[PDB]
Amino acid sequence: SEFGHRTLASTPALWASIPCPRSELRLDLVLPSGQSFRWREQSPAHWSGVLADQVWTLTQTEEQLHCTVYRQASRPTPDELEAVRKYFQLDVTLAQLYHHWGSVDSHFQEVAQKFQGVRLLRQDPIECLFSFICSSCNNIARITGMVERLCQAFGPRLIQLDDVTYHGFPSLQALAGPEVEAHLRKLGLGYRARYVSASARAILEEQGGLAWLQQLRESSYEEAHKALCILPGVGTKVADCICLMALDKPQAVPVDVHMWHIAQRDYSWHPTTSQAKGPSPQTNKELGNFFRSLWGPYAGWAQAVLFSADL
DNA sequence: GGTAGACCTGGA
DNA sequence: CCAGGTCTAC
Ligand SMILES: [Ca+2]
Ligand SMILES: [Ca+2]
Repeated sequence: SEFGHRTLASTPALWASIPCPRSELRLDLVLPSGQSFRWREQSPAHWSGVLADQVWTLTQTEEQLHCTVYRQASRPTPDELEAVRKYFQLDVTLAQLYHHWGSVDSHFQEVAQKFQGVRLLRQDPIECLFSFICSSCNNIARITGMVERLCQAFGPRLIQLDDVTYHGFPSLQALAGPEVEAHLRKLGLGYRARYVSASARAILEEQGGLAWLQQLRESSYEEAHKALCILPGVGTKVADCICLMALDKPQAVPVDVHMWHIAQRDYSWHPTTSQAKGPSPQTNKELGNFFRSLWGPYAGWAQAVLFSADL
């Protein structure tokens, strides 16, 4: 009982709750949907993972979000739950965002009704950078497996629940270390093992370390996007993922073949400027402008919602 | 200078 | 053998 992953109904004295309606958030729609890859539904409706350098389990009812942290056991403190608030960017009201997109997009109107609770996670820049560098020519199941082994290999050991040992995401110096590539290739990352290693070294040995990456949150989206592309293994898509998911740039719209199919089938979209009939540097850039023009400042979040509905 | 092909490797 | 992302040879 005092062992393994906890459940709201088996260790109540250790569960604090954050007032949150299921319309404002649906863990089952945001946690395993390709944003973060370190969340596991260890037990039904219960999600465990590393947040703010600690292991947590989250489960929700209808008006509450129940949280328990694994650091002397005791329910989460005020400051701790506040961290969870920040991670789920709760001050950002979805009821308001859905109303807006819906009123300017009749297609979002219908489709979005059945998929409330989809928001964007405010992740850490490094985790995003390397997680998303691994996303190349890949899928969520495979990315998750890769990222899981990468953290098992180079991440600080946090704690152990049942037969699961949690690790923090690797630091920059860890990934920049000698022979990390050879080691990551043994973990099946393929050519992605090269980009991880190079970007780790590039940031530390050319860009001015961690702080460089951080400062991008205070930079403009167009400025932050251009910065990230410098890094080896980081293209336009990954740059937009990092901008949208870790650099507080909600108007960033990562364009990929998926978004393309949603554009042609749901909006009869066609490229205007670019002469390429299909995806290309020009056309994808154009597609991104289309949705930012369509949904506005949060075109990135709108996309998330549409991607889920398309699942 | 916009556009094929390789990069890893698991499915085709 | 080649994606579906990035990087590079014409
Ligand atoms: Ca690049
Ligand atoms: Ca339609």
